[PDB]
Amino acid sequence: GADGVGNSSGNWHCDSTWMGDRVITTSTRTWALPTYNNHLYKQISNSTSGGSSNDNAYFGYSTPWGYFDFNRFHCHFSPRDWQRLINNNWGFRPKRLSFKLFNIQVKEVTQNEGTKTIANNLTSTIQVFTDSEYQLPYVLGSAHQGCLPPFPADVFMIPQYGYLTLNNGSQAVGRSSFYCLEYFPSQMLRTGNNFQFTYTFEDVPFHSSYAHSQSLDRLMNPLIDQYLYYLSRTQTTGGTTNTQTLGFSQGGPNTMANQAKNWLPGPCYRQQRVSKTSADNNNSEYSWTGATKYHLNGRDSLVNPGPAMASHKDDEEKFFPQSGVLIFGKQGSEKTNVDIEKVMITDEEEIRTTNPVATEQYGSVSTNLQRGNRQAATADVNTQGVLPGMVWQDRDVYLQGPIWAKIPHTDGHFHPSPLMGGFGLKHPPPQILIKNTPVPADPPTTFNQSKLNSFITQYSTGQVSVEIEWELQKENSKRWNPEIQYTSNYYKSTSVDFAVNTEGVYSEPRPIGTRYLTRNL
Amino acid sequence: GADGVGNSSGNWHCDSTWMGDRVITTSTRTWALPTYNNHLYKQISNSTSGGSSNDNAYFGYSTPWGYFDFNRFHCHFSPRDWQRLINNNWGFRPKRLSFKLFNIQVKEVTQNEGTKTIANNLTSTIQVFTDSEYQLPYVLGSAHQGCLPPFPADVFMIPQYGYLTLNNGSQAVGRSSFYCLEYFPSQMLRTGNNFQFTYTFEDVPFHSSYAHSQSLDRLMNPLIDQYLYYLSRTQTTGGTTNTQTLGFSQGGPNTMANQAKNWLPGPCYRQQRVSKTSADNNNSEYSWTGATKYHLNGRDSLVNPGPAMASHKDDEEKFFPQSGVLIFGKQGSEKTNVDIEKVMITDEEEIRTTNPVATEQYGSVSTNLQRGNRQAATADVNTQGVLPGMVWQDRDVYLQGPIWAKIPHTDGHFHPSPLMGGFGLKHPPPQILIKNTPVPADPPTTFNQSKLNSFITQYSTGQVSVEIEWELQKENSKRWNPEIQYTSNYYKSTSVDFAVNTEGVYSEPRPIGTRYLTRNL
Amino acid sequence: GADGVGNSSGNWHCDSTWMGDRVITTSTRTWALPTYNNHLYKQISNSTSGGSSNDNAYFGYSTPWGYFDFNRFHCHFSPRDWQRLINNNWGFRPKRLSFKLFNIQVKEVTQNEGTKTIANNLTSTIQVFTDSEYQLPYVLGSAHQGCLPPFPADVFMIPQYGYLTLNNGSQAVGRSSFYCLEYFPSQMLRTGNNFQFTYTFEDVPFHSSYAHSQSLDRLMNPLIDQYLYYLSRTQTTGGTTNTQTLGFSQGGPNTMANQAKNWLPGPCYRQQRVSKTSADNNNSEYSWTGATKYHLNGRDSLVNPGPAMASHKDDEEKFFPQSGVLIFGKQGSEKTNVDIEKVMITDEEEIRTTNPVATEQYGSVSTNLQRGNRQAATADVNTQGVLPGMVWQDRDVYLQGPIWAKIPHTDGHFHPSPLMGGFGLKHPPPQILIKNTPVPADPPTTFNQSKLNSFITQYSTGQVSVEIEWELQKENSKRWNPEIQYTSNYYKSTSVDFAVNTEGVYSEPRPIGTRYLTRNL
Ligand SMILES: [Mg+2]
Ligand SMILES: [Mg+2]
Ligand SMILES: [Mg+2]
Ligand SMILES: [Mg+2]
Ligand SMILES: [Mg+2]
Ligand SMILES: [Mg+2]
Ligand SMILES: [Mg+2]
Ligand SMILES: [Mg+2]
Ligand SMILES: [Mg+2]
Repeated sequence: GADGVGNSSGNWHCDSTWMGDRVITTSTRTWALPTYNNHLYKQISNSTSGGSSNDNAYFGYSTPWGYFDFNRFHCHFSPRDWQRLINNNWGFRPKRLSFKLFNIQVKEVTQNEGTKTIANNLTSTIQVFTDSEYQLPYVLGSAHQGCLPPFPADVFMIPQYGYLTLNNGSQAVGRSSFYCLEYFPSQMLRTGNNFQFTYTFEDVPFHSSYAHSQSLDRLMNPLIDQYLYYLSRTQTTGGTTNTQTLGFSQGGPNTMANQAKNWLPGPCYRQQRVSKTSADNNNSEYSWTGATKYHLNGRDSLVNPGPAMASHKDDEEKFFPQSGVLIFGKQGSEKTNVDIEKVMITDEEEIRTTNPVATEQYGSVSTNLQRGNRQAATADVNTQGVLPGMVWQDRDVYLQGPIWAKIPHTDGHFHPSPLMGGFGLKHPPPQILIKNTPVPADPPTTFNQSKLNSFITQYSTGQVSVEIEWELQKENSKRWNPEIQYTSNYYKSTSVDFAVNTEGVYSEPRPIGTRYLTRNL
Repeated sequence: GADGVGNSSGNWHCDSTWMGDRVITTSTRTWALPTYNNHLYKQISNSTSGGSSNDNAYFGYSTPWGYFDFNRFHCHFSPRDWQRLINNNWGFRPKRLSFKLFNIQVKEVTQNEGTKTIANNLTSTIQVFTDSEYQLPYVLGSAHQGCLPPFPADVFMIPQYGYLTLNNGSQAVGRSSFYCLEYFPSQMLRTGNNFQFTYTFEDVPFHSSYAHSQSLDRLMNPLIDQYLYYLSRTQTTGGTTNTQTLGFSQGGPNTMANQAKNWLPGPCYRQQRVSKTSADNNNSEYSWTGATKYHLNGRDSLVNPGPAMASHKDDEEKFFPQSGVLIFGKQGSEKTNVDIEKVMITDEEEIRTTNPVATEQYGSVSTNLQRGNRQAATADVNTQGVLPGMVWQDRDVYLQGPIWAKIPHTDGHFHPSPLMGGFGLKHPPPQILIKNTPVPADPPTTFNQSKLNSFITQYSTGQVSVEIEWELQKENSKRWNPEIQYTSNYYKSTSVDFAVNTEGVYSEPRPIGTRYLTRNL
Repeated sequence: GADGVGNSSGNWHCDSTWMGDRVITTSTRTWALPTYNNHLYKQISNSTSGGSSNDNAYFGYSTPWGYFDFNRFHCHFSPRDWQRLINNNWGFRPKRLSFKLFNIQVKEVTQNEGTKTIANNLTSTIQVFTDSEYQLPYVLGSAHQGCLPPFPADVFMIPQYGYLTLNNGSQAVGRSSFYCLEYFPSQMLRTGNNFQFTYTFEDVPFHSSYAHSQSLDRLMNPLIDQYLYYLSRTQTTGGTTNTQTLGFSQGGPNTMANQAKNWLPGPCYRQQRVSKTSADNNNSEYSWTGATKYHLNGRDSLVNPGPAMASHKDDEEKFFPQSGVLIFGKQGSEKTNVDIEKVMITDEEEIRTTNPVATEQYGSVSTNLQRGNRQAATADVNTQGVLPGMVWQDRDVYLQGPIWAKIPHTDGHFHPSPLMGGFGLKHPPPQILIKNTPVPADPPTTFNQSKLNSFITQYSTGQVSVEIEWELQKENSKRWNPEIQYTSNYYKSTSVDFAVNTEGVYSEPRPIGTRYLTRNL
C-alpha cells in the first residue's frame, strides 16, 4: 500500500476467531524505533563490554537496525484465549502468519537552549526487509526481551539487532563473517506507506497439550500374570547353610516392577536438585560448580533448560532442577540476583509418566561379572542417550514462553524440538529488520571526502499487526470422571489475576502451561 | 470515506423533516476528546475514590477511551420540534439511526517556558469502534452527563468510559471480569478520514404521548344500574336493639364506588410524601431513613424513580414522592445539596387515571375472619405486585430525559419498560468508543524492555452527526371541545424561554413531558 | 421390530456425540419389572397408609403398571460430559428424544419345597404404551426416585405408577376421577419384540448456564455523575437550631446507592435462615412452624424450593434458606432425619446479581405520610410479587437434578419455569407405562363367574435406551482474564471422584451446577 499524509494506512486489529479445528489470533501494537548506534555498524566483543572469563568471550557486530519479535505465546493469546486452548484441545500447531506495518510516523527532534521540540518529518523514510532466504544470523529463538507486549495497550520499543560470529577470546578468526544489512533490498516507507508480509509454517508435529493418565511402568493388566519368567531367586531360603540356586517366577499383580516390558523411559542428562526453601540446601556457591554443562571448543555452557525431564518425583514439589526448568520473572523483576519471590519457576512434573526425573539417575547398570568370589556390582546412570524402545514427551509450552526456534543448519539434528519448548522449524518466521534512514544535517559548502557524521535526530513510530492461524487437535475424552481444567480462583482478591492494578500496570501472576487434559499412554 | 489534509470529510446537518407518520431528526455537534488516564487502564474501587459505606462500595476499571452519548431527547429535538410532536401525536417510537464522525483534527500540545503552543499533528490517529455484539458493560441508560448538547452551537467534551464488575466491599471476586477495549477491532482515522455507522431499532411499543380522559373507576354508564348485587348492609337500621342482617343492593349512579368492575389499578411500591414547602415536612433527616429501597446482596439502593405511579392526588400539587419522580437541574445547577429553586421536579399526575398515587396505599385487604366475637379487620397495602386484570401507564418521557435503556440479559424481565422512562431494548444503539492513539515521544537510543511512558500531548476534535427516524401515531381526536396543548406563554419576559441570554448561555427553563392530548380508556 | 427367541432385538448404545451447536446423549440400561399390586388397581388414601394430619391427606389409586423415568440430567450426561457442557456453553436446551425397549425377557418363578426356580416363559407378554395425549395424571416432574441410574453398569427396578385425585380428608369427592390404564391401546411384546418411540421438544428458552459478572445496582459508568437529582437533605446541618430544608444532589461515583436506575431485582417470598453449624441456630422445633408455606383449600404446603432467590449474601456461605434450595442425598443416605453430613445442600449464590437473597427482605417501603408532628416510617417487604422493570434469573440445573416438568393445564401460568429448575413444557416427554400381562394359573374344570385370582408368578427384564439431542449456545467470552471452570481437584485421594469404590459402588460426591462461565448484564 501507498497513499497521502492525511490518510490512515491501516486499522486496529486485535481479536481471536475460533472455528472448527482452527483459531486465528490477531494482535496490534504501537512501537517506537530510535536511531541505533548513531547509524553505524560496530565491532563488539567481551573486551568492548568489559571482559572476565573465556566461557563468556565473544565477537560480533552491533548494527543500526532494529527487529520485530513476536516469538512468545502471549503476543497472540490473551489469557482467556489461552485458557480456551488448553482446556479443550489435545494439541495445536501454527499454520500461517500475516504481518503488517502501518501508520508510520517519522519524527524529528530538535535540542536547543534546554527546549524539547518534536516535529513531524513528513518526507523521511524507514527501511524494512525480511531475511526470507535466512542469509543473516538468526537471533529469534534465543529468548530475548523486545517482544510485542502481552497487554494490547502497552507501547514498546523495538530491540536492536546484533549478531555473533566466531571468536578466539575477544578476537576474530578467518572463518568470522561480517554482514552488512544495507547489502539487502529493503522497502523504503514514508508516512503514507505501509508494509505487509505473509508466511506459511512448514508441517511440524502438534504440541502435546495433555498429560498422560498412565505411567510407562504401569501399562499391564493388573489382574493377570505374565507367561514370561524372570530370575527371582539366586540363593536358597531357610536352614543354616544358604547355597546358590536359580529360581524363576512369572510377574504378576504384586510384582509389576519385575514384569517384562516393551519400552524404556526417555533420555537423561542429570541436574542438581535445589530446594525452594534455602535452609534445606548446602552452604556453598554451587550455581556454577554444581551446574550441568556442555563443553564446546574449550568453553562451558550451562545446559539450560536441557532435555525434557520431570522436575520432581511424587510429594517433592519444593525441589527443582538447578537449570532444568524455565524460570520467568514476575512483573517489574530486575536483571540480577533477585530473590525466589521475584521469579516464577515452571514445573514439568506431568511428564514423569514417561520421562526420568531431572535430578535422579536414569537407572542402574551392571559393571562386573559376578562369580563365587565376586559379588554383583551396579552403578548409577546419570547420562543416558537414546536407546531403541525409548519414549518421551517434549517440554511444555507456556503462555509467556517461546513459540519457535530455528533448527541449526547441520548434517544431523536428532528430534529437533527446541529445548526451551516449542516448535522447531528449518524455515522459521523470518527476521523482520527495520531502521530509520539517516537524514544528513547541512553539509559544508566546500567539498570534503569524509563520510557525513552530522544527522538530524529522528525516531519513528507506528503500528504493527501480527495474525497467526493455528490448527487444533480437539479433546475427545472417553473418561467417565471430570478432568483437570485451568481455572481462575473463585475467592475475593484486591486485584483480579491477569489484569491491571490501580496504577495501570498489567501483570501475568503465574506461568500457564498447556497440560491440563489427560490421555492414556 | 478516505481523502486528503485540505479536503473537508463532511458537512453540517442539523434539521428535522416531518413526513406522513415519520419525523427524521438530525443534529450535528463539535466535540473535543482529551487523552484519558495518560493512555492507561486503571483498577478503581470505593477505596481508590475515598470509601465510606458498603451501600456505595464498588470495583471496576477506568479506561483511556471516551464514548458518545446521545441518549436524551434534546440531542435530537429542538423545543419547537418537541412541541410539534406532543401537540399532534398520540405516540412515537424510534426506527433507525445513522451516526457519522468527520472533520477529524488531531492536535499536539507543547508546554515549554510557560508558552502554550497548539499545532496540528497531521499524521496522528484516533480509534473508533462500536460494541455491536454487546461484549462490553453498557453504561448508556444510566442517565449520565456527557451527552450531545441541546443547543447546536455548544461544543462538548466526550466523557470517559469506565465500568463496573462484581465486588465484595472494595475487593474483586473470582466472577469479576476485566475487559481490554484494544482487544477489539477499531478503525484508525487520520485528519482526512471519516466514520459512519447505521442501526435499526427493534420493534418496541409506541410511547403513549397522551393522558386519559377517563379514570378506571369511572367507566360505567352513569344513568343505568347494574344487574349485579353487592353486600350493602350487615346490621339492622332503626329501633333500640340492632342485630345481624344481610342486605344486598345493585350499584348504580350514586354508588359507583360499590359497582362491580373488571379491572384493577396498576402495581404499587410506596414512596414517602415530601412537600415542596419545607415548613410542612418533619424536622429530621429522612432522605435515606424514610427512603423506599431495594435490597440486593446485603446493600440497599434507592428505588429511584421506581414503578410508574402518579405524583399526587387532586389539589395536592405541592407534594412529590421522595424518589418517585425525575428531577432535573436548572441551567448551571451544582452537584451537591442545591436548593429546590435550582431543580425541576417532574409531575406524573396524568397517570392517576389508572396508576396508584405513589405516596398512598394501593388499597385495603381483609386480615381476619369476622364472627360474633371478632370484628372485620383490614390493612393497608403498601406494596402490590401485578395481579390479573391490572392495567397501567408507563412513566412519561421528557425533552431533557432519556430515550432508551438496555434490557438486562436475564431469564426473566417483566414489562421491560425502563423505569426512568423510555424505550427498553434488548439490542440498543451500541456504545461508540473513541480514543486518541498514543504517540510515543523520543525513545532512548539503547534498548530498554519497559513499556514506554513518555508520549506527545495530544487531543482531538471533530464533528459528530446523529440522525434518527421516528415513527408517529397521529392524533385522531373525535372530542368536540378543544384539547390541552403545550404553549409558550403570551406575556412580556426579559428573555424568551428556550433561548440564549445576554451572555450566550442557553437554558431549558422547565421539563416538557409528552402527555397533553387525551383519549378515552 | 418383530423377530424370533434366539435373535437379539437391539444393541447397547451408550455415548455422547458433540457436533457444531448440538450434543447427542445416549444411555442404555438394564431394568427389571415385577408384577405390581398382584395385577390389581387399588384405592389408596392417607387412612390406607396410616393417617396423621389434614396437610398430608390424599386420595388416589395404585395401579399394576410401572413407568420409565429419565427426568434427571445424570441419566444422559456422564460427569465428564457435564463438565464439557458447563465449561464451554452459555446455554442449552433439549430438542428431540428417541426411546427404545428391547431384549425383553419374561421370566416365570416357581416357589415349591423352599426351592427357587426361575425359568424363561417364552410365550408371555409385557404391555407398553405412551400417554401421548396427556390423558393420565403426570407424575414425572415430582422429583421421584426410580430414574435410569447415573452409572451405566447399574441395573434398576421400574417404579410403580399411582396417582392422586381430589380428596376431602381420606375421602373422594364427586369431581374425583378414576383411570383405568387398560382402557388404553398398548403394544404387547413377547421376547422377540421391541418398542420404539420418538418425541420432539417444543421451543423452550435456553437454560442460562452462566453467572453474571455485573450486579443490577452497578450498571453505571463509575467515572461520571448523573444529570438527574435525588433528595439528599431534609434538615439543615450546622448551628444549634436544626430546621427543615430541601437539598438535592446528583448521584455519582461515591453515591451509587442513590443513583436513578431503570430496573428492579427479581420477586421475593422470604425464607428462614438456617446455619449449617447447629450451635448458631435457635433451640426449638421450627422445621414446620418457621417454614415458608402456601395455603391451598385449607392445607399448608411447604414452599420448596420456591422462587429463585440467592442462597446467601457475601461471606455468609454457612447459611442456607430453610426450604429454598435443592438438597440431594450422598450415596446410600437414608430416608429419615439424616445428619447434614449425609446431604448435599445446593448453593444459588451466583444469582445474587439480580435476584434478592432468599432470607432477607426485598426492600423497604414507606407506610405513612410524614409531616411536622409525624416522622417518616418504613416497613420491610418480605413478599414481593412481580413489578414492571423487574429482572431475574431462574434456578440453576444440576447434574443430579430434574430436567423438565409439565406446565399445569391452566388459564394462567406466569413465567412457567418449574421451580425445582429446568424446562417447563406444556407437552413434555410422555409417560411410558409398562406392565407384565397377567398369566392365569390352571382354572377350575367347572365354570365359575368370579374373576381369576391365581396367576403364574412372573417378572420381566430387558434393556432401555434413551437418546436426547440438545442444542447449545456456545460461550463467546471477550473478557481478557481467565474464567472460572469446573475442575476435578489435582491432589492425591483414596478414591477418584465420580467413580466406583473398592466394593463397586458408584457415587456422585457433590452437586454440579451449570453456572461457571460469566457474562455482563
Ligand atoms: Mg512478551
Ligand atoms: Mg510439581
Ligand atoms: Mg549449516
Ligand atoms: Mg443533553
Ligand atoms: Mg401535579
Ligand atoms: Mg445475562
Ligand atoms: Mg438418577
Ligand atoms: Mg455460597
Ligand atoms: Mg386444566
